[PDB]
Amino acid sequence: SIKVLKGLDAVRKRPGMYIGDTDDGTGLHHMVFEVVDNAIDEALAGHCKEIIVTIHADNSVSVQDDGRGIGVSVVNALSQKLELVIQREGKIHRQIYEHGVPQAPLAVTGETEKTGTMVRFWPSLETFTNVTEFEYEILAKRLRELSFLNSGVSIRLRDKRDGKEDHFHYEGGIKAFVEYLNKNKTPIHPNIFYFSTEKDGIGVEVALQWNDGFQENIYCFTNNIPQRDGGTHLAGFRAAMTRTLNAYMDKEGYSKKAKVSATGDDAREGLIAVVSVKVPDPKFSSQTKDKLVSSEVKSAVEQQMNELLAEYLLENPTDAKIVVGKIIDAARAREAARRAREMTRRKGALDLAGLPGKLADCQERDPALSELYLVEGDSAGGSAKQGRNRKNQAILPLKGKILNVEKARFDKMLSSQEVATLITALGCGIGRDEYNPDKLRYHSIIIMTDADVDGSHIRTLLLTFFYRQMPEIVERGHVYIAQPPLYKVKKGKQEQYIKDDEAMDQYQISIALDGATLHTNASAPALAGEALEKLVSEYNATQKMINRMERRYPKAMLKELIYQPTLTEADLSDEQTVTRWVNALVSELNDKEQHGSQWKFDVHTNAEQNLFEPIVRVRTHGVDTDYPLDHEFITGGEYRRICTLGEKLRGLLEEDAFIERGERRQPVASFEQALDWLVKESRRGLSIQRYKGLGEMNPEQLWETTMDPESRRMLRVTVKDAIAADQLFTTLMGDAVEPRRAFIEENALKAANI
Amino acid sequence: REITPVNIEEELKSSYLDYAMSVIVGRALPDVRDGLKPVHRRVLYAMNVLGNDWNKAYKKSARVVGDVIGKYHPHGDSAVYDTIVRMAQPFSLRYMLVDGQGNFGSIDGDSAAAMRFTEIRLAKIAHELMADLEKETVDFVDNYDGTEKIPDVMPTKIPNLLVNGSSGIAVGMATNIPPHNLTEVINGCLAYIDDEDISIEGLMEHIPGPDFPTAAIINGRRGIEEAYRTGRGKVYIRARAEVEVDAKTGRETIIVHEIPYQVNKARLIEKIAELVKEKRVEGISALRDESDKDGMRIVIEVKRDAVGEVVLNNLYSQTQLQVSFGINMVALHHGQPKIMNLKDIIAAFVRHRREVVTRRTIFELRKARDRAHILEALAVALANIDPIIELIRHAPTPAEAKTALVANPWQLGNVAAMLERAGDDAARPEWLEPEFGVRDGLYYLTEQQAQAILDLRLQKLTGLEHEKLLDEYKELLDQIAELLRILGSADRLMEVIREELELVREQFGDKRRTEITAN
DNA sequence: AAAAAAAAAAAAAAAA
DNA sequence: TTTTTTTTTTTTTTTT
Repeated sequence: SIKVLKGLDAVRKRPGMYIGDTDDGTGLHHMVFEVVDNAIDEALAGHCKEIIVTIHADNSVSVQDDGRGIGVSVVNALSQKLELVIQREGKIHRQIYEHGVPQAPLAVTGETEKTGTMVRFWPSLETFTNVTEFEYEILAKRLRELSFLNSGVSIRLRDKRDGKEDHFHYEGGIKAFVEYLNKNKTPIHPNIFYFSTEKDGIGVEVALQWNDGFQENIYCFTNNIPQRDGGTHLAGFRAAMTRTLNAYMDKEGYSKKAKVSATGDDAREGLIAVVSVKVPDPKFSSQTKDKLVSSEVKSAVEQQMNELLAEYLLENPTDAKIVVGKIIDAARAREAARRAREMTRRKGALDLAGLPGKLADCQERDPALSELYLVEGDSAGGSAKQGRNRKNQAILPLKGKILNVEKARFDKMLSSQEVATLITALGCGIGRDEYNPDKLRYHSIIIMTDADVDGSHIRTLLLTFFYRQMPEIVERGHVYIAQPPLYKVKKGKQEQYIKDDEAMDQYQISIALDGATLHTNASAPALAGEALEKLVSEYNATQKMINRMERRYPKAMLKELIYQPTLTEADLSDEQTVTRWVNALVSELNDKEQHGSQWKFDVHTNAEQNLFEPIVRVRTHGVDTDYPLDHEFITGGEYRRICTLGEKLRGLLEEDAFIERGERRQPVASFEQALDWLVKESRRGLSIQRYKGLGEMNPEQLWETTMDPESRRMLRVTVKDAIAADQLFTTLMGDAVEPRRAFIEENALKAANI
Repeated sequence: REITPVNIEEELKSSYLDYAMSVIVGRALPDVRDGLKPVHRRVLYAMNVLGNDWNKAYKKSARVVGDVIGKYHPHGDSAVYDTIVRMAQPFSLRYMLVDGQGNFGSIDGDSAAAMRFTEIRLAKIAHELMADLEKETVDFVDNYDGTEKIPDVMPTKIPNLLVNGSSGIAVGMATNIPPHNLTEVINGCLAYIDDEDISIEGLMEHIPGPDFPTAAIINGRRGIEEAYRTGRGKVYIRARAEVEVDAKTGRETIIVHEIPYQVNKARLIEKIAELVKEKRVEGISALRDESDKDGMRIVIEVKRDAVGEVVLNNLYSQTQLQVSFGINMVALHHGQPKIMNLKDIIAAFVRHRREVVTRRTIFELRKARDRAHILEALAVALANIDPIIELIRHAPTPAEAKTALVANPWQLGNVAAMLERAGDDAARPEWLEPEFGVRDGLYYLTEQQAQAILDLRLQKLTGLEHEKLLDEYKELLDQIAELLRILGSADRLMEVIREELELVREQFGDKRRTEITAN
């Protein structure tokens, strides 16, 4: 009994950590959606059929249920009252709470049997501020979305203060969702594609309808949780739609009549779609759940769409004709948007056209429908040539690092590497007299170097060549940069490609917070995932700052300053307060010292500012040094970050605090121990595969990542300012070393500083 | 989006800064403490892990290169082998860190044999370059895959940066440090320990100048003084040449006994031939190389109508018998490049040894306290062996036996009473809570101690093993006292450091090769 | 005098 | 068996 009150007080001390931002009124709606989510979780088991939510005039929200009838709960701790009535086992029982404190035996009898629990919770005005009432629009929108996703589930809503009403009951479900989305717009064909097939436990539901708006709007959900950034379901949906429509145009010969090849963003143009998925164990990129990264979901959506969209197109010739006409019109507009050009001879088996032996050329004779991939070597060349599209994509493998044309003379450009590059592009860049960029053979030149340091250097050298020798090609936007991944990381079924080490760090944090629950008290609910994620992000930011500050001060002292009370400027005036503060700091440092360091304090009385600043002596490795915490440090901004994190982490862990990762459990005494345990448990089944260039990637892996136009992630090189680009190229790549050294040292100091 | 525009300025800046910082931190410059680049550090760590001890049999160079590339170094073979080749050959390094078998090249310009032919083994000095690595004396950084760990820096005992020198090129910076004599460098370190406010004049008295592996002559000393004060200076290295005069006839021959540093003998002979053919240098009748594997001997026969001294001076001025060695002492200090003079390098090395010895003593003290805890458990168990075997027999499983042993407090025997109270405090591990241990003549075992008692074999019940445990406990108490004495006094730390440096000077002492002259 | 060009030391990228 | 680049100091050619 006493344990319950401790949990209620733990929740009520930091209500923002559990329910969310209480200032702007998100917490109240989160409480309402918590109760309604409990009701809908009851309803998913084929028991409930009606959820009458209400908004009384007394600023109270009832969530009635007609279902089956049913620690410390977050919802009843914040609210100042409950009215719990459960009409179970033939007798009505009633319970009353007040700030989570029950006042009843929790057992009453009444007439009529019925089923379901109705819970009227009264939000406390103390915890929440600036938003007392409930916005009808937010609840109406979310409840209608839940009604669409959970088909065959009545969800009433009755605003009693106004007398409004709603009755969301759509047996169609996703088709009703698409109709609701398209009711304001003009759909271009009458029928709506739809399936709800389930396979391997991944229930998949999709719908489609095109309109005249030429706007893309694809919504995706996973267990009734929207994904702002899409995910694997979105990728599989796009891939299957593009494949099916391209195959349909190829079979029926629509494209040959128009003499234009449709691509992605033409099929998706003017599209409305909803993609609802139900994974039993979903995996997300973060605790916000804005992106699904579950590897098993792409294949299921791809297979089901590939079958059923083609099956729909076969049985609906008129709607297929209308959609294909729209896609042809979009492709014609895209073709008309292009610059004038001429056909070019391509290297082939019958005719080599006087092109290099290492060029694996494509079949498309038209530039603006062809690509050139400039790769780093012959092994990367083989890996790229094995996996590509022979129609569009050509490869020209280089040989390691190329000449620095900034340092090299014009006549020094007689190397086999640069001549081979000039022959394939056919700009005739040598001489600066025959240089005609209109005869460029590819209007997409892709610098697909390796994903490492020397790959970056070779990319810089190629950019120097293209900016200095072929400046108009860069201006017209023909130069692109691929972004192949450096790491592949696997945990059993899960797989992900990671580009940078910063992305690796973010992914490691994401696994560490995956399925992790942190309990500040033994009898208390776990923290919210987003709150713990924000705590860990701020903690890592401060740790990076402290590592940057490692030379000026010891890391142990700065880490201990997080948990100590703050020291304002007014504290510096008093001799006694600074002495007590620094004495407590040094005693805490001495107590937790695992090495030979010995901490001592002193106070230097400044006669100018009339202050008493503290000093922290330390004797590490036999070397004695003093670290005065001057007036600059107290208001230096670094100490402000330390103090903010300290204010967040003063009392988030009582004596009996612990963390869990599902089955596993661990008591903790500090946030460091919890973070270390979570990271250690995260890296158990982990396996990182670093790619030392594209020769280690399989052709299928290289195709899936950064050759497929569906899953490509490119960058157009552009020149914002000519003068700044010229100055930067001359400084970084010229002959003189002193400006280069100054630039490197300045950027090092900038990185060390803010 | 599939396609997102990026400015050419931002892309170039980010890519080139990533490359420059990567080269500067990792590959180009050395670390001031251990004087090794990451490739050298990873090669030595891989050889130590394989067990390429100086007294063990050789191993093929291909195995070492494959081990380094597969585990630690992600930057491709045929450069790791070049590093091993340079470390294995005596004309490059003043003190070789690798003991090689086969053809590793020569000053004549012959290239080393391929990776499949040579064999590789650590030098004896490389073991002192990696002393007490297992006692957590240095921080271990993760592998590129995260599957293993590599030392961040080696716990060296030799000042490798000053001793073997270095030479490398970064994007902005470029280091060029000459090698020195180990005895003189250790004497400078000892003088610094004696007086840390020692002047560079005193460090120059102890360290007159560099000592190249190829014995030679250094003309000036202003360059050495400028290098050791500012970190930069120009030194002129001369060849040992004598105009030997024939007694019978007046004809003379110029015999070059020794050659400057990083000078190829074949290219020198070729350049002298080019100068003679073009008639830029007169007086030379013939040119030969008579190196009989007993040093070297480049014979240059002077004509009758030539003084010979003038010919030798002209060869010094024009040919590569004089080379300017530009000292540029750039090294990583606290993970950033910095131009460092002699006293900075010596101070950094002494700080490194301070840290290494302190961490080693902490590790040894923790180990000794843990073993003393276990030995207390074993002694108390053998004092009360009969009720313990009876309890273990009565219990059904080892877990219930452990719980029973932890629950029951145990009487101290006479031998255990005399043993434990003689130790007194300063033997319990720090992590141990005050509930456990001796409390009013009754031991309170932990879970770990009960597990150790369950793991006790019947061999330990013999009479000799109890005396062995008593003796080991006394030895561990004495070791704990000595370790606490080292960790308490700052002067004893320097006593240990000075003794180690003197032993290193004694074991690997060597004589000067190059001569510093006045001109 | 001047100014540019070439070669050479050691870690890296590439192949033939 | 063999060869091409990046990168920074320092010298030697050679050419004016």
